[PDB]
Amino acid sequence: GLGGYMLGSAMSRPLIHFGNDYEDRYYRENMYRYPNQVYYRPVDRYSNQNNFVHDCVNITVKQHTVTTTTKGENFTETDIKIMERVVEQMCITQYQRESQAY
Amino acid sequence: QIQLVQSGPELKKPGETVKISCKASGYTFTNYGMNLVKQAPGKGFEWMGWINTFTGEPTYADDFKGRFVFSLDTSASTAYLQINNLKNEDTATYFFTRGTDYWGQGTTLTVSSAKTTAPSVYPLAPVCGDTTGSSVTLGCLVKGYFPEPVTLTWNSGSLSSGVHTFPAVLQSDLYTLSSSVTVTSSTWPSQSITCNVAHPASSTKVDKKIEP
Amino acid sequence: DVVMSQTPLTLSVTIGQPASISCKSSQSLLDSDGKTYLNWLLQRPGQSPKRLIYLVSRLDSGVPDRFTGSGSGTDFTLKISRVEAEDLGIYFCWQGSHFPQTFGGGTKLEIKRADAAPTVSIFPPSSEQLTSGGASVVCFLNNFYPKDINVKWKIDGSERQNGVLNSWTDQDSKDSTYSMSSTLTLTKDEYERHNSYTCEATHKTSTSPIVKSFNRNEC
Repeated sequence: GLGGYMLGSAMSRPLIHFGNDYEDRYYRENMYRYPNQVYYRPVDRYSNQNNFVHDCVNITVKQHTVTTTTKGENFTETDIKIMERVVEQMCITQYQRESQAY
Repeated sequence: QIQLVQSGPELKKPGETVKISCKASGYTFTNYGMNLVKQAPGKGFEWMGWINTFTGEPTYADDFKGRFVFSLDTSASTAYLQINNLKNEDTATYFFTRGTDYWGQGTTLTVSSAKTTAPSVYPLAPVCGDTTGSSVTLGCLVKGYFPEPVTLTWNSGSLSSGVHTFPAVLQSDLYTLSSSVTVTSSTWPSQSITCNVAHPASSTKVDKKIEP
Repeated sequence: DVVMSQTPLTLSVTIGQPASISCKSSQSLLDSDGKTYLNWLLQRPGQSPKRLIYLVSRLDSGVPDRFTGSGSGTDFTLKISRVEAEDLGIYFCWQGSHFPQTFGGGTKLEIKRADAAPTVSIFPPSSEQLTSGGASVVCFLNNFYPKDINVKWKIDGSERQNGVLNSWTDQDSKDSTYSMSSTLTLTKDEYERHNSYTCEATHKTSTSPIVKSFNRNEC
């Protein structure tokens, strides 16, 4: 499940741009409902940045939805959409951090 | 079609165990966490704890961190609530919930050194009202059974409209239940009305034809 | 342990009228991650609860602006601007901010509907039952309204209370009525020692009790 998975330090959510004022106005009005930190495996256990980031996303997002819906949530197709993106930027930023430390 | 179906009713003796199950279907099982809820007779909802359907790690509230086990079977989208060393206090109806929005039909568990008792089903036919309203009301009486619950229907389900099944009542140590059904005076004894009843605990299941 | 104090215990609302339920927690429901996990669910008669509002005021898909949740810190409120038929049932809040999650005690919501006299019908013990020396005389009072109803039994004139069990059904999702069931049970010996059995009902719809009796002599 999360064996070998670390929780990275918190970081400011990436400001992603979705052209239309609305869907963009959605992220700003819904980001408190999104993560601001990521789960990951030691950066060394991966051959490149893509493998790492890809694993980090599925793990972060999923973990996030199961632990929040447990308290009371509802992630729509958009919520999931705007999340994959956000979390992906964060995972990449996490990759720099980890790699930068090796 | 997001549904959660739980295992059938249970009757256990003190000190025995039970493993109630629930099957999800309609959504990605491991994207939502599951909660467990208790409901003693007449009482309100009591949160037992939850399950991280992703990690599989369960979390018990203070009162259930003693004899309760929460587990999964990811492949089958099935969660299990096992209660060990049963106690009379365990008697209640347990629920599984997908997050905080969907529940299972519930599961009634009964714990007592009392032995099962099938219910005696008696039909019930008119005598008074006939055609001063044109309607006719037939009934059915299930009494002296234990434990809860008993399942009843009319004509194996086909007849569901205009039926009234009243909540069971407690006698010495037996529950009695009743149920009415109303139809047009014509359709009876025109059509055949039969009362279907099953008392899981007693592996019993009976039907009663109603006649004048 | 957070305590949810939901009020009122009951509500009788005329279709088209508002309705507001209150749920106070003994401690702030502002979880650590910044959200306030307060949930409003509805449990219709016979059904399993179903969530309408989560996170204080977010409507679950398919739920009308009619319903709105609000408050914060410790005071929450489920508001129904215009109530209607489909709305009847039990409402309750659930908090998931603190370990352990806790629910409010519930608020049965009744939707007023035109008055209706209870349809009464009595039933003499069945054959198969007397064979064993037991006599149960059932009496059904179906589809009435208001819910308040009183039932009395009279064996050959005298009032009888021993050996009587009653049962009530919740308000109906279809016709908004209530139904009752009274069962007079006694020994076969005593049964046969009496002649006419009566089932008297006292409801708002009639200034006189709605009777229904049968004489054992099938006469």
